[PDB]
Amino acid sequence: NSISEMFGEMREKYVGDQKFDVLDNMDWIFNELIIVKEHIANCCPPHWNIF
Amino acid sequence: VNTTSSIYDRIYNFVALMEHIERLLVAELAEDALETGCPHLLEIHFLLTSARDFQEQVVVMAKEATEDAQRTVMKLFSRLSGIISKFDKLLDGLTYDIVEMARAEQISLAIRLFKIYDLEEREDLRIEAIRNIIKKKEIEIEKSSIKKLPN
Amino acid sequence: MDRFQIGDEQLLRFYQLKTINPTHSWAQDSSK
Repeated sequence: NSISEMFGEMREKYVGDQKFDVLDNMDWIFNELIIVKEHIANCCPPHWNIF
Repeated sequence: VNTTSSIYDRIYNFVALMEHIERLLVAELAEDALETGCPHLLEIHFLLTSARDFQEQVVVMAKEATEDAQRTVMKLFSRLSGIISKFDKLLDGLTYDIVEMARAEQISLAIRLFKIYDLEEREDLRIEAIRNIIKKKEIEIEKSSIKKLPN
Repeated sequence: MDRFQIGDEQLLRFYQLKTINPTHSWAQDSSK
């Protein structure tokens, strides 16, 4: 969740690459955080990024 | 049952050599091939190989001057390729498992096996160190009802 | 060894909620 919240926080590119496109790639990593989250709860119930 | 010698010699020695082999085989990577390939086989093979080396990681903290001096010294060089070549092999396979689970699919069998190792040894580690913190809380329940009786 | 009977399946079977990688036998993580 800090690989999607360090990939997400890493996808800021703090400029913001037009002026505020940090949440474009960051929220894209939030969509990948929902997909990796629900995919990993489909994978692992006890731990490893349930939700 | 107080005669576990030869199992500790062939399993501390085989824990040295075979987890030196499992410093690459159970520490499998490059790149995924289903995340190790198969980190429920691979990274959790380094978990149980680190649970057999939890005799040298967690039951090194249980065998604290039990009967001899080389049970954790001559087996410590058998735990250099034994413990941190299995626990960090499960952490190269675990940081590369969740990092492999940070790989956009990631995947329907890569995060399945890899996350299955990272829930098996994760929650097993949680009840394990919860059994050691409940060995200081079952000892705080027990030995602090004996040493801290107060009598 | 360093399997370690069985890190391939049965020690990944401490949770093993992943059908089907399969890579781990059976079955669950909690039974309380």
